[PDB]
Amino acid sequence: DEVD
Amino acid sequence: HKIPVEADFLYAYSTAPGYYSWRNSKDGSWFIQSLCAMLKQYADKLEFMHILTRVNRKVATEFESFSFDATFHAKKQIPCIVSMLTKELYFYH
Amino acid sequence: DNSYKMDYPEMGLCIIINNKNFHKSTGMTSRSGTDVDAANLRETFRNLKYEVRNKNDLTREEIVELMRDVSKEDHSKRSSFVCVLLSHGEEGIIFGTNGPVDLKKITNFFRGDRCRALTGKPKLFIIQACRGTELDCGIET
Ligand SMILES: [Cl-]
Repeated sequence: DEVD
Repeated sequence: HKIPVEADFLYAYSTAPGYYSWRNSKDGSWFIQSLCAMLKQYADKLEFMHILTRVNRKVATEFESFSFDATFHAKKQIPCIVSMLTKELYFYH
Repeated sequence: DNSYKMDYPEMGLCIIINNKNFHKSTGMTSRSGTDVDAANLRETFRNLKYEVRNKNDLTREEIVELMRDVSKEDHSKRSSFVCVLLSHGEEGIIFGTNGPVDLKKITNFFRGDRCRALTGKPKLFIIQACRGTELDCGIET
């Protein structure tokens, strides 16, 4: 999970 | 006689105004995962806004972030349907 | 007459812009997992009978030229138009590999004004990109  | 130049556009945003959007490096982004699943299951059954509403529910309920960084952990996302459409949209027939 | 006419000879174009790798000079990270999205979208819209075109790692100049060229195609036999944007972004903005593009600039190419072949036809923009830096903490049910 990563913001992008 | 005339229609607005901004009519008949639909903007299917992955996230609410002002917010980050979440991507998973293995599964893909939460929004696109859910969009494709719901199109797969319902494009022969539901009008597009109702498909996109199922996408909203899927993203809102089935996803929550997992991060070693407390700032980014346990966060949520809601997509944002922006419709200037003037008619219902069905993919079939 | 409450639904869009979707029985033209073709459903229409689905343009997928998949920006994964950005120029080092921008300082933007690679978007791991976006290829999964791009392939998922390609298959999904293929099954809906869209003419899918997958584009990878486009500069801001290439995005604008692509949108300009596509808006100038003959859409007379096409029911609709779909554009999917997968990139970094902020509110109102999506990033080419070397800099930003205003979303308004992209969509204006298709305004009922500037793309007569799509007047009255649904123009769908699907945008996987940040709209800011806020985080949603959620609430218990
Ligand atoms: Cl990837």
